[PDB]
Amino acid sequence: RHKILHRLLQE
Amino acid sequence: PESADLRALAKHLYDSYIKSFPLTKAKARAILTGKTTDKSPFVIYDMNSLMMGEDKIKFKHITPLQEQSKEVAIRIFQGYQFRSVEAVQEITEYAKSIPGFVNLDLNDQVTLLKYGVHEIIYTMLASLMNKDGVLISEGQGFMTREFLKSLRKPFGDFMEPKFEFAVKFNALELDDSDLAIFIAVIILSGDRPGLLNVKPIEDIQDNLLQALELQLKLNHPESSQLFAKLLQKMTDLRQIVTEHVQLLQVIKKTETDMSLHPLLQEIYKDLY
Repeated sequence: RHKILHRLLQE
Repeated sequence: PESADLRALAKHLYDSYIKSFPLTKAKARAILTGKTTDKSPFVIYDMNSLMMGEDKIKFKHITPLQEQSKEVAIRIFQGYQFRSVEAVQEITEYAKSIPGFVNLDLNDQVTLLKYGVHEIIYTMLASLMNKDGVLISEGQGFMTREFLKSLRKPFGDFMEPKFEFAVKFNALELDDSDLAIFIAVIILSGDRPGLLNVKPIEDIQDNLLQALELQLKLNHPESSQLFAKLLQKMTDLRQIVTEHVQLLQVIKKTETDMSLHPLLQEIYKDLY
């Protein structure tokens, strides 16, 4: 659930 | 005073805005007025100019139009998807620079972005727009309003509502320093559906709103109450988003000759 958004944020 | 802390917040956001976004309102306005000495933007006003401009626009995707099956309307829509995705990434980096934003519940960080990003895209798009058309591809394209209308339905309907909002919003004559705080206020909206912990979001937005009020008083001492008009525009932005999600609803149905970029799928899943 919101994999890419988590990745962009956890960057 | 405390107003010093508010100036510090405005300057920090400005610095982070300039760093996060490649094309500022100041540079965009210069380009739209030829008041720059840069190579002018390639004007896309019809199917032919699009083909000629395909390269400089970076709408190229996998293969050029003439050697791909996909029609012009689908190719423009796909081009604008790659620009959106990059916008979402630029806005996400800006958000992380907002003091207190990374200390929020990660699920709430996702929700704020999920509902925020397109309201910011449309605010920022107005910087790139006039009544005649829009700068694309970091200012090296200019796609006309008439060309975008002329696209066959429902594609001809996607950008017109953003032009109608931009003409109004541009009349407020905000600059980049104003917009840097305004977009932060939009991101930190306490009333997004599915938020777990509204209190620290309203605490941060209270600060940004005070900072925006001070910024508006200082940078427009001739001007008076943008602030109120500017807060009414936040509701206009939600209507543009609602409308736009409906149009994406239509195309998911009426066209199976295309799919949506995964990030845009994440964002639009369970949205209005």
